[PDB]
Amino acid sequence: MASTTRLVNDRKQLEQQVKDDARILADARGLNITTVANDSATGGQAIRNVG
Amino acid sequence: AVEMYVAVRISRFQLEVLRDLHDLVRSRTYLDVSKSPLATTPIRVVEYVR
Repeated sequence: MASTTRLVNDRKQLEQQVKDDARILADARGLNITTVANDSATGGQAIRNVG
Repeated sequence: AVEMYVAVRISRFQLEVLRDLHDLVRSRTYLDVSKSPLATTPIRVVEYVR
């Protein structure tokens, strides 16, 4: 029942903080979008009206 | 001079005469594929979606 009973919570706060400020200073590169094509068709059996 | 004493002839004959060049145009109908195109790949049920 002293300050030794808060290390895990302090470490959790540290994890969150370091992730946050490491993301903040990151420089972002604008990726080029490729692979855009109509290759998502659907199949099936023909109905082929009889008569 | 090339036929004979007895001649063969025709009683009636039909032809069309026109007085103005404008009368030489007529009309026909079409389908206008631009707005009502011909169909392909008839209606089918869905199966093998990929």
